[PDB]
Amino acid sequence: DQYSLVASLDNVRNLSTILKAIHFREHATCFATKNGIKVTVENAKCVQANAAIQAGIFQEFKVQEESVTFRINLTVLLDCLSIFGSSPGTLTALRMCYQGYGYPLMLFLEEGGVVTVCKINTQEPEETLDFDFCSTNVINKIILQSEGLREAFSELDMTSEVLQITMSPDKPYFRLSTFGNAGSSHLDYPKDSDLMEAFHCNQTQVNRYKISLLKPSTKALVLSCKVSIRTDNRGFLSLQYAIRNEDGQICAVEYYCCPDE
Amino acid sequence: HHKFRAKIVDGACLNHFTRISNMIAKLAKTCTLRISPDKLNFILCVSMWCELEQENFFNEFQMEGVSNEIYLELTSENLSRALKTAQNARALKIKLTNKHFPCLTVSVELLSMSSSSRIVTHDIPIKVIPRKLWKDLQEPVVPDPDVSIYLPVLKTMKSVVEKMKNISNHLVIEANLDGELNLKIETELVCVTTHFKDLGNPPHMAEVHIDIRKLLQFLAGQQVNPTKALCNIVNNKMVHFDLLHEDVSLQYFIPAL
Amino acid sequence: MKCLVTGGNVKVLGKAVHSLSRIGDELYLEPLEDGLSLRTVNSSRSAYACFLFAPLFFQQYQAATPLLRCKILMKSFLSVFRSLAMLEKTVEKCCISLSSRLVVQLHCKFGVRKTHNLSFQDCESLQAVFDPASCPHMLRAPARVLGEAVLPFSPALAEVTLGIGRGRRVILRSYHEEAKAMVTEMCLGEEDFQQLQAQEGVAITFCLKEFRGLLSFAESANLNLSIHFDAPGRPAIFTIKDSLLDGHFVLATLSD
Amino acid sequence: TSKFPHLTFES
Repeated sequence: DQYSLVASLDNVRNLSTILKAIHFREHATCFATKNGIKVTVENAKCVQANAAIQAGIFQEFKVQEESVTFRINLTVLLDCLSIFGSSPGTLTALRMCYQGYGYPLMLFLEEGGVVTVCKINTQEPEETLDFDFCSTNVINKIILQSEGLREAFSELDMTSEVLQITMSPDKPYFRLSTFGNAGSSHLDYPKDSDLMEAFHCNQTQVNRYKISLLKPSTKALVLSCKVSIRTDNRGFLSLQYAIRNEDGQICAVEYYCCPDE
Repeated sequence: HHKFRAKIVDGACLNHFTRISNMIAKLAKTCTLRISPDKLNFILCVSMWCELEQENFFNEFQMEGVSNEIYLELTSENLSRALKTAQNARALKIKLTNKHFPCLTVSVELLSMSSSSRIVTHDIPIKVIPRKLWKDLQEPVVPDPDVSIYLPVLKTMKSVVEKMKNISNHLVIEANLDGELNLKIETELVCVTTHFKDLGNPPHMAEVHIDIRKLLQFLAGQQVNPTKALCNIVNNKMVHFDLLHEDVSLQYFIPAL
Repeated sequence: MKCLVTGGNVKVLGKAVHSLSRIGDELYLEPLEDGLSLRTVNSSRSAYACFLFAPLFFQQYQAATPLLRCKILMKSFLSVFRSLAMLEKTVEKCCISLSSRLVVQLHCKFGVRKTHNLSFQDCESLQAVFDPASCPHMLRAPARVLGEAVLPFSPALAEVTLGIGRGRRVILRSYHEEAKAMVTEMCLGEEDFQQLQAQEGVAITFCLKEFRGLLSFAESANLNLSIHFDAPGRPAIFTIKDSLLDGHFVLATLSD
Repeated sequence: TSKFPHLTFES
């Protein structure tokens, strides 16, 4: 009878921008609880990007049971949300309704009277696998200004197969490395750099990561002011981002990446 | 025994004329140009008909055809490229020639940085059309439609059509005589319907399934939101966009599937 | 060898690398006593280009290891320098050094350092046999003048004919082999030419795409371009000369 | 178009 989940926004871009930071696969899993929605995108049982938008953002957010979960086509969903494009500056409101299992995800968007109605069929979720990332056994952790790191990630030597991250209390403190054809590229960040917000490195650690897996984290990087980089005692890499939306509120985006042996 | 000589001196008029050819190049690769003593036309037959008022653009103009029209088809890229050189020129002279092969020659007096005149000459290759084919190359009549409704803001239409294209190539457009217009796509996984309202009509809902690419090709390559945007619909056969802006008519015809 | 570029000369070096990339796929490095030489060559060996950076162009210049001839894929050397926007804004000093690898260090702001270790193959001194003094015809004008001349040509046009018409006109005709293409002809007067010593009727034809590569570099730097050429078949020489900088493009011309 | 005589290089 009643819907299982409803959500309203006076500005749809307070949802679209965040999903863009996660959009590197075709399908996404949505987790709606009392405390907002947690959209997760995973690949190769090695990469996982989480977008947790809090209920405070929405002008309306109601959930029935404690757990609500559906798998959705992130590409289509993001097409519908941006179907009125990006005018310079009247907003585009969104009514988002999900009846339940077997029922589609309904979107309703309005801009200057023009109304767009979307029916997106869902899908039974595949097992989203758990990376047990605890701050308990985290070894190294630095917090950097994203503005200067975008160059490091978008001028990427894609001919290389891995990205070598080195964090250390000694020189070179923070170094990103690629090893492609006819070229070895490095990038040093001193701990006393003004780009550094926090430098908590206890022990020298060198980890390799599949370059194909860390590259789509650029989508989150260029939407954040600062980026947090942690590695644990497993060699797993964490990327916490700080995306501020258009209403002065901040939601969290997090990437995880299995190391490469 | 065909003769054509035209010249442009006004910059504001030159800007206008250049915007036109750029649009045609985005609407067609090969188009037909009609040279009449009073007007100027661009034809592609999906059909596109475009009319110009000659005296609004040119300072000089001479037209002679043996028995009062002249038809010739160009590659629109060639005409657009040639005009783009005259972005700030002093003089723009267009004459028909027949040197190595019959051409449409555009002479340009480029801005003299100083001293001497910089003169560019583009020999645009043409193809003359015999009167036996002129009849099959005329403005497609608008056979009285089911619904006639004023189009909404083309930028908004273009924006919506752009995203729909990424999903399907089939667009259902239905207009209503009270001011309703709907854009609609359907798929196994997703359905999208956009509702336009309070558009107004000139003095039931007729629909037509069209290739969404052809509509987007029309909306993109449109310079400015026109002063007259009109959509005519013949039920499940034809859709026609009557446009006028700044003394330049533009007819565009997309057939059903 | 130890080169060190600072200040605004950092971007200038990048523009030269960009300019050489529109000619050949490999970058030849040759440190000399009179400065650093960057050279390249066509895949048809019908075009040669060379930039010479006089020793005062640099903060510090050591030529020989107490001699170096180098060969690097310019795809690589491009990516090191691509986008001068990030080269102007961030890069303060640029260091090039030489063992097993050619190293390039970019000392950016806030202590940030970018380091490239490019692999290289030893090679010969890529030199073309050419001499401007041997050429009977000469043109000379500011680059911007010649940059406005090639403006009405399609950027996809490969070939252009340079000729001297009656009345001391400099004529640029587009070139095509015999399906109808648009023919564009540009006509300059001798007035906006600083120097013009070329016999009427003389005309040559060369690759427009490569001539543009030199133009793009010299236009921005506001330099003077001089063209020296002979009869069809014989190479055309395009020279650029600053106090800090030397640079010449040698292009092949059509025969008969 | 692309029938340019070779430039003579030293090696």
